[PDB]
Amino acid sequence: LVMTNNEDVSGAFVTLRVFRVFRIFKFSRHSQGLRILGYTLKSCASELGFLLFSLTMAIIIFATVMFYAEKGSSASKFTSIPASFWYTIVTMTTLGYGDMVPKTIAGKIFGSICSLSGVLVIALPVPVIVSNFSRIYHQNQRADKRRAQKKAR
Amino acid sequence: LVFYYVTGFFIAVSVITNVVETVPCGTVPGSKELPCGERYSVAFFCLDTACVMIFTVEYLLRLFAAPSRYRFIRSVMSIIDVVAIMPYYIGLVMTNNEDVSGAFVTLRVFRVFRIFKFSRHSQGLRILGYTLKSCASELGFLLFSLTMAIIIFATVMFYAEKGSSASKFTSIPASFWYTIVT
Repeated sequence: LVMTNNEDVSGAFVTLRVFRVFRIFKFSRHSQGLRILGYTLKSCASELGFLLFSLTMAIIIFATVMFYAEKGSSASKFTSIPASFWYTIVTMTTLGYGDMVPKTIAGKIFGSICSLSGVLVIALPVPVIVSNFSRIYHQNQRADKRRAQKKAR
Repeated sequence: LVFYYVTGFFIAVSVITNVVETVPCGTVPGSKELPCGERYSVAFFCLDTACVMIFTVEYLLRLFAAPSRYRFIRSVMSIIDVVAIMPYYIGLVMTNNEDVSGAFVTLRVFRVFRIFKFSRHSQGLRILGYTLKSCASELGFLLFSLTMAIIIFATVMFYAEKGSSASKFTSIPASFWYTIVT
C-alpha cells in the first residue's frame, strides 16, 4: 500500500512479494507435525552446523579439482571456481542434471569420486535427524496416552 | 583463545582468496577479460606470501615444543602444513620464467590442501577422520566390489550397445564413465 506501483521499479518489489508465501507457516498450530519437526531441528542444531561446514569445504575441494582438471577444453563450461560450485553440488547430491559434465580422463575420475563423497558426507545427519524425529514423536505419543490414563483416574 | 581465533582467520583468508583468484571480473575496456587473480597480480601475490608467512611462523613454534621433535614430523598435520606451504616455495624457485603450462597447476592444485588446518578447530573433522580409520576394513571391500562391478557391467553394456549408429560406447575404458554414473 505505502509503495503502490506509482513509486516502484522492477528491482524493488518482488524482494518483498516473495515473502507472501511466508504466511503458509501459520499451519503450524494446526498440525503437530510441523511444530515437532521444528523442535527436532532445534534439538539437532549441533549436527546441521557440521553438515554445513563439511558440505562447504567439500564443495571447495572438489570444485577446485574439477576446475583445474577440466579447465582447458573446447567450450569447457568450467570457467571458474564460482562456476564449479553448481556442478559439484549437483553431483554430490546425486541429481546430475547433465548441463555440465567433464570430458577429460581426469575430470571423470574426480567426478566419480565426488559423487560417492557427497553420498558419504550428506548421509551423516540423516541418521540422527530422523532418529530424533521418531524420538520426539513417540515421546509426545506416550505423553498424550499418559495424560489420558491419568484422565481415567 | 585469541591466538586460536586469529590463526583460524588466515587459513580462511587464503581459502577465500584462492577461490576468488579465478573469478573473471573487470571488463578491462582496453584488452580481453582476465581473472581477478592475475589482473591484480601484486594484490594477490602479497596476500599469498603473507599467509605463507603466518603459517610458517605458527609451524615453527608448534614444532619447537614437541616431546619428540620427530614424532611431530610423522604427525597427521605435519605433512598437512608441509604440503600447505611448499607449493609456494616452488612457486618462488620456479617463477613463470622457467615454466610450461603442463607443469605448474600440478602443484597449484595443492593450495587447497591447506583447508585441512581447520581440523584442530572443529572436533567434527578429526572425529570423522578417526572413524574413517576405524572402518578401514570396509572401504577396502567397497572399493574392490565397486571396481569389479564396474568391470562386469562395463563389459556387458559395451558388447550389448557396441554396434549402433554413433554408439558412444567405443571402449571398456569408454564404459566406465557410464557405469559409475548409473
